[PDB]
Amino acid sequence: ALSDADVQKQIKHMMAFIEQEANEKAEEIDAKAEEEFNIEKGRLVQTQRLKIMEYY
Amino acid sequence: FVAGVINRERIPTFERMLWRVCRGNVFLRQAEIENPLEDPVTGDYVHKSVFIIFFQGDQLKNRVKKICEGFRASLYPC
Amino acid sequence: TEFWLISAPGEKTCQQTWEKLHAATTKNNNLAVSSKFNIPDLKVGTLDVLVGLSDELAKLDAFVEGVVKKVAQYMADVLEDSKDKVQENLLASGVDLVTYITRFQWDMAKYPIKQSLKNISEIIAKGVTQIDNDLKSRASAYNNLKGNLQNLERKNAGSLLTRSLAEIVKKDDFVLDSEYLVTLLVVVPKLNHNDWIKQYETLAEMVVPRSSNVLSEDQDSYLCNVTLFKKAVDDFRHKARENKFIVRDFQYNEEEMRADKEEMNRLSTDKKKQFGPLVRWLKVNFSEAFIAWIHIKALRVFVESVLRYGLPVNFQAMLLQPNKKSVKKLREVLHELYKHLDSSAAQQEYYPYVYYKIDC
Repeated sequence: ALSDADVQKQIKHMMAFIEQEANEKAEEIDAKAEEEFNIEKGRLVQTQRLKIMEYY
Repeated sequence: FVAGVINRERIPTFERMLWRVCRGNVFLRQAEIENPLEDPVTGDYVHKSVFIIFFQGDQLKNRVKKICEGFRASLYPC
Repeated sequence: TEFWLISAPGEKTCQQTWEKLHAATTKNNNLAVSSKFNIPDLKVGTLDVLVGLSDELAKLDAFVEGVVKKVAQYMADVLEDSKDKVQENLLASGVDLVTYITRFQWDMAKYPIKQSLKNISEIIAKGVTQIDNDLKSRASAYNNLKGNLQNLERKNAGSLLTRSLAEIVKKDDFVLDSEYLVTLLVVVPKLNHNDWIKQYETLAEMVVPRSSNVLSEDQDSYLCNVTLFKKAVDDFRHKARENKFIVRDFQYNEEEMRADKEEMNRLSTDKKKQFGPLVRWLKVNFSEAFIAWIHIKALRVFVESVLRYGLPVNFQAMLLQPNKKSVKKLREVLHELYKHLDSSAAQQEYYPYVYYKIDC
């Protein structure tokens, strides 16, 4: 609003909201990435194990 | 942030009514036009002094869009 | 139970505490009731989402408010061992409104403390939707009972021209099992008792004078049975109409009389058996809906407090019971305390503090 004090405070608050969401989202993204790492790796590995089983 | 151009007749309430959409949520953009052209709707030349709220969020940007458009304001540029 | 729930900017918890707890600080010069309000710490990932939820919450607020009023009406509606002015409000989880509120806590029973805001709103909404449908079905059962009961009161009510004669006609007086003699029921004003008996004779040929005998009396008329040869009944009733007399077409029916007595007792018994458990079920629905209502208000509190202040989120709030005719002063004090903290530019347009109304 009109007062610089108020608008500056509002900006600090907004940036804080922007940062909090950004921070949470990045951690979320990395966590899911790790989950998928293990899941996908296993999926492909087991697929190959079955293929090798057939060669056997 | 996208500041509009207004006839400045109601920038008092333009700004306050936008504040209250989500108060203090985005920074106020102040823009002014000196020696303007005649307003298209009223054919009247009058300096613009506009306090604008612009939001990143889609729900709130849509909200302020509705609020600022209900008000006699021009939001032409992006 | 009208209380205001107030959100504070919370710059200093010890300071807000002083301004809210201290006798020297209690609102309206320590005459108003001021209790602190707290909720578990919760985070919302996106404020724009919070904004959407804010609108959603207000809608849910209205929904559950409707739901609880409906509930109040259904309890009021049964009137079983109760009246409009007695036990108007029920305890929530066994305590009163102020007690509940002060003891109100976010219930994991309502939502995981790790539950998403969206999901919390969803839990509340699903709950009350469930409550609404329960109310719909039980209220239907209530209205059905009330309707048939009144229908029965009407059956055993009214004048002798239309009232059931189950209590009146005896098997020994009604001419039963006669192939040729049919009994008609006539209602004669007392002042004209003897006249219609004579009139009956003049309604059809082969109508035996003086056979008309009063079985019971009404307030305006006597109800008498008349015996006549079956063939003449058409002439009997027609001429009766000509003499402004109404002849009742009535047959003795033992099975129907018993059937009606059975329905009378059946309906009264079911009424009692239903209201007992009906109201207990309703009482649970009530307690659950109130708890939810406060849950909703608290969420709105979360949303709002975040929206005004963002981070950090220690939230300070007050639950205030205004004193009579001091709400202006209460507001003025809160305005003085927070207005300069809310904004330099300067309710719904602007608000020194966020508050919501409680009225139950």
